[PDB]
Amino acid sequence: PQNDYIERHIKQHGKRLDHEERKRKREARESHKISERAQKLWKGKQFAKKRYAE
Amino acid sequence: MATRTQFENSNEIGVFSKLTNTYCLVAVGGSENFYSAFEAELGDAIPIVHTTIAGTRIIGRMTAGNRRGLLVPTQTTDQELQHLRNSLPDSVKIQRVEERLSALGNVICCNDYVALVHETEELISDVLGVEVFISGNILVGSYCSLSNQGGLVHPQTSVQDQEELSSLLQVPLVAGTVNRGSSVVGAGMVVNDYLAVTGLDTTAPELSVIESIFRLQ
Amino acid sequence: PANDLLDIVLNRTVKYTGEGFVEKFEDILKGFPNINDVHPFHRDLMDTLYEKNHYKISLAAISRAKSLVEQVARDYSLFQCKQLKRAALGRMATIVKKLRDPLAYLEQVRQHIGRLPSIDPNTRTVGKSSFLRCITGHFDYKNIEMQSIYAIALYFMDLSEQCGFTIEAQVKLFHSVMVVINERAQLLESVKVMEVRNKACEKLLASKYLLEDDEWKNDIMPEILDGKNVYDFLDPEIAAKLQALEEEEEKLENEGFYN
Amino acid sequence: MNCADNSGARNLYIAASLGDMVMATVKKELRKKVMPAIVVRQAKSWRRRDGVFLYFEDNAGVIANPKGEMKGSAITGPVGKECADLWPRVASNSGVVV
Amino acid sequence: RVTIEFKDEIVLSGNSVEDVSQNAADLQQICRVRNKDIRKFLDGIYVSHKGFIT
Amino acid sequence: GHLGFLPRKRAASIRARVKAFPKDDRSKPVALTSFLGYKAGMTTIVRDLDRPGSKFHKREVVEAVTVVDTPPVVVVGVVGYVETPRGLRSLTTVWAEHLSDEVKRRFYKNWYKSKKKAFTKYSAKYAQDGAGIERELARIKKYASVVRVLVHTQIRKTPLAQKKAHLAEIQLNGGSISEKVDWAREHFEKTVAVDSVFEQNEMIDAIAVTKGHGQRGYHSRTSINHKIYRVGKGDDEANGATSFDRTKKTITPMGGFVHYGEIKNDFIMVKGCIPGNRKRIVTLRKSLYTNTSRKALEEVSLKWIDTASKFGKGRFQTPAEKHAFMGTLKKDL
RNA sequence: UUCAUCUAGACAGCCGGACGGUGGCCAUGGAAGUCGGAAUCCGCUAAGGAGUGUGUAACAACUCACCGGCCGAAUGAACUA
RNA sequence: GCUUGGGCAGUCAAGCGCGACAUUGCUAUACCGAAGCAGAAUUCGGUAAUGUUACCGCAAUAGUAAUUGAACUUAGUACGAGAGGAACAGUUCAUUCGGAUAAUUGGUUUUUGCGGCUGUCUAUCAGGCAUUGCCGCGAAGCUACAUCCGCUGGAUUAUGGCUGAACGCCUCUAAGUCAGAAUCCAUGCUAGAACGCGGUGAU
Repeated sequence: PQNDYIERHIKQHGKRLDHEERKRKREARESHKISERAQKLWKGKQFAKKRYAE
Repeated sequence: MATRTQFENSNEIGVFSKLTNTYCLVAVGGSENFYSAFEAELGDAIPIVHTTIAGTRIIGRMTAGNRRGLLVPTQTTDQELQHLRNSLPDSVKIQRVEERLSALGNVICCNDYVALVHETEELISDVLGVEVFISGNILVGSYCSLSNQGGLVHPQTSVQDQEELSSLLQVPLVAGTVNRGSSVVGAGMVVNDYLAVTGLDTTAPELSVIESIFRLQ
Repeated sequence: PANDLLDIVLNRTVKYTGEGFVEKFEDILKGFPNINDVHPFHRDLMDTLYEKNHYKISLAAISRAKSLVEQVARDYSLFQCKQLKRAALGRMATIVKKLRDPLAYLEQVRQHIGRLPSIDPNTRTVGKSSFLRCITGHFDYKNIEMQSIYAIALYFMDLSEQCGFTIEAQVKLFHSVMVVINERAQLLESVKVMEVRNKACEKLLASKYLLEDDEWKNDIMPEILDGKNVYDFLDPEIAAKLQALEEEEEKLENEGFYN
Repeated sequence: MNCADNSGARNLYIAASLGDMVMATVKKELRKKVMPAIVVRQAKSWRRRDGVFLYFEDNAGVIANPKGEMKGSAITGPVGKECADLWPRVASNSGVVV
Repeated sequence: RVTIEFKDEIVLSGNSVEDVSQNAADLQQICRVRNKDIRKFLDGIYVSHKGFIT
Repeated sequence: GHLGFLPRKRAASIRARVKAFPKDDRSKPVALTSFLGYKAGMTTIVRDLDRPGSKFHKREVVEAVTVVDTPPVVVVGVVGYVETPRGLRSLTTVWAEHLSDEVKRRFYKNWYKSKKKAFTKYSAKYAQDGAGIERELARIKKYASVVRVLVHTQIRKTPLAQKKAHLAEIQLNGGSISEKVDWAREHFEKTVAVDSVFEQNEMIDAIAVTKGHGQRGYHSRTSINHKIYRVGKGDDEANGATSFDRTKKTITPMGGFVHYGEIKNDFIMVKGCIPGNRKRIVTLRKSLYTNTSRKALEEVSLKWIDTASKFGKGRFQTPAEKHAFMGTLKKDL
């Protein structure tokens, strides 16, 4: 537990091989997941209120 | 030389082991680490016997013998005695103590030349071929260890007793702790003239003291 | 944060909400170490890093919020008795919502304090990182400006002028302490790899079964014969007994005066 | 039950059987002091896996910290075979077994 | 399901895109680092290069 | 209790009927799958456990076992079953030319008063060259993708007054049902030893009706993973002369079993207690599949067997020891 | 339904340009558009926010908005049923 | 067609002097996704008569179960400045519950059993009477402080992916597709439709 160990390890070795592609795919899928949640799901009312506030 | 080993994640090697210059006795079990503890330094130089006394893993605490012989308490079964006899050559003498008692390793500590105990004296001398003679300890065996090169005793041992035993034993004696300060010296390590086994908790000063007393270097 | 905690607490449902808020506040307060009471050395070290005034302000704000929530809970047709619950819940939510600043400040320090290079006070002590890595950090043997300055509560020098730092600056910055060295060369006297540690140790301390033959290794020795454990009496070639205890059945049974 | 160590305790006070560890108190400064204890004798015979019906003279046990550190330096009287093997610490201070 | 050939890298070639792609996906998805930090731990096998045999 | 064993109603049939049979193997040769026997007595068994890394590894261990009377089973016919949407159906059955007296009695309730008109025309029908029976055999060969063999036990051999054989079906896990029927044709009116099915250390399951407690009891129950400690055989030497004892003596407790006769014929020793009391009819089945575990693979090392008298109490192993313990007796001299 | 682009080349996808005072002023242990505070200019060119993001203790490297080239007809933003 | 989680005063202003999101002063287990998750530990979210007679058989249908923890081994290894410390898999045990049994032990009770004996009698020979004789020992039965065992294949919720339009990008989804839950169905187990069925011995 030093001042910065995870960051040091990442700099020395790097992130995961598919981290960028996986993150981009997750971001793309979030668009469809938002619609699925809106059409699905108390929880549904809260999600609708949050979306309206956004 | 001295080695650091374990048994079932337990550092009480002496409880489940009894080393001798010609053989070694260990408790039954599939733990390869315990066998490696004695096989690493010398390979298969001397036989290793996986057995038990009265069907217990405290064989180390229940056994008290030397390279020239072995002794077992009355509780030992006939089958176990036969297995021990088959597992050792005719050179090693094996006999059963018929006296009312069970803990032999916690009462008797001896080496290839001398033996210390809390008649049976003649039997002990004959089986081990050693002279039979600690600081008022209730259980000398559980808090003592001995070897031809040297011996180790509990830290609370009196200096006068250590000096007297060393003069009688003709070799130096040192009192120290084992397994990171544990006072049960006879339960945390087993040593012979050329191999010492100690638990993981054994700290560097304890290992150095054990090496120095037996003067391996 | 404040918003997430409020939702988490309220999603489980009146005194239970207050009890949960009190428990969370106590865990936050007790879990966090008091900056002004840890230890003099560590207290000062934390002071140089974090805003001690802001830390105390956040702790006081959390305590006051907990006290206000407890006070509100203690103080507290169908609609008439129903509106009271909504009013109390809204009061609690409004009180909790005022913790965004102290909680935001505590978020930064909560993670930082979890992986500090903290060591016990009793522990013995120009590109010094290279030497630090080489030596070992635990080596058991046998705001930035103020943080660095607090080392007063060893020094390193370079014979050359590596890193672009002037020798005069190094000499001036010096003003027991051991100096390690990797008109210009004469001013160095104004001060007055394990070898250095060895020298400093002074002050640091002052601070398988066989048989007779393997011909019959396959024998099992049943150990029982007609219900008697004969193994205990399996003596080798008992010639005297074989006659003494076997001739009786003919020599003495002939008389047979048992009746 | 009687105490199975040389600590001098008159008696021990709290189903638990031989080899089981439960909280115990020294009924007779130690009054109302709770400490784990291990039963070494129960004066009753059960169906042993070895087939031998063991027996004892009286109920007995040892008082020790949660890790099993024996308070005394020795054990008075016999110790159950199962208990002695189960606890290496008890075996070290055990003098006789059954 | 596709062929295996060869650096510390595997090469998969097959006439059917679906078969080889699914095999690579299954190979990547068996090395799940359960109950472990995703960033700190990088051990596993991941898809790196795609292209035609020719 | 257990909802799976409800409703708790009295069993209609005294003899338990097997509900399932081990999956057929198309490559293995024709072989039997189940055996019939009668529970008889109970005793203690000791051995040494070779299980690796066990608390009793390479050391003695004791427990209780039960003995089931398993006289040789003699086949009486073969039954064929076809696959239909409504379930397995029996299309044709062929019986042996000759049948045992017990088999004939089984088909009677007033045997003493009846004319004993057992298989007469069917038996007389066998006087033909064989075309009629061979025609049915060929029909079974074409159809009946799954086959079963009907057998019965020798009640007369057992020490019971029932004198009425029990009929049951035995499934074959062989392949090429044509080969199955061909094998059956060559074993009509033939007795099959127990060893042909089971062996030492084998894992089987026994089904029988539990004891009636005067509604409590009298329900069929199944116990799986029942290790066969020993497979007794009357043709061999005294079953008590184990490899670790090699001394001739009968396994039967001295003075006879409690409320049961002596056992000399083929028998099986089963680990644990089989459901039901003595004098029952217990069907032995080979677990319906292959159980992979150290429990099934581990062998048995019977160092000692308890065969002393048990009518209330007993201490001697053989009658010759009764006087030896008490010394010379008047009746002795 | 109301507006914007539209054969002076509609939306989209790739390639290229994406600058000079300059690393604006203060803040500097090092922060140069992107750890921070306050204005946001001229020169321009078909196109540069003293900078919308990723990133390094600072540069480094990519970038969208802004245009051009390869592209070819309708496209886009907001509302009503 | 009940129902489920702040008042006061001011700025708001898509729309219709009222009016939206913000906003200012008081008053259990298991499996997945995220966290500065270094390991462990932890937190947040999601899943949950019938022809008579006798035998051998099928199964429409109803019920269903296992369960909690501990030890070697992976290990004092990956991890980490040290403190501390994984998991998968291969093994060994114990606790709860359930189907059964009495082989040892044991509470047990009409052996209403065995040697002696009490008040006493035709006195040891024989125990008569003592609603049930007594002492010590002790069968059968109830029955546990007694013992055996307690299963494996698919389809799936959430979840992670492959190919790939809507929208010439893109996408786990729209057409298709792989893995996957203490979830479903299957294997097994218990009963066998007085009114479901097949074969066989007998006139």
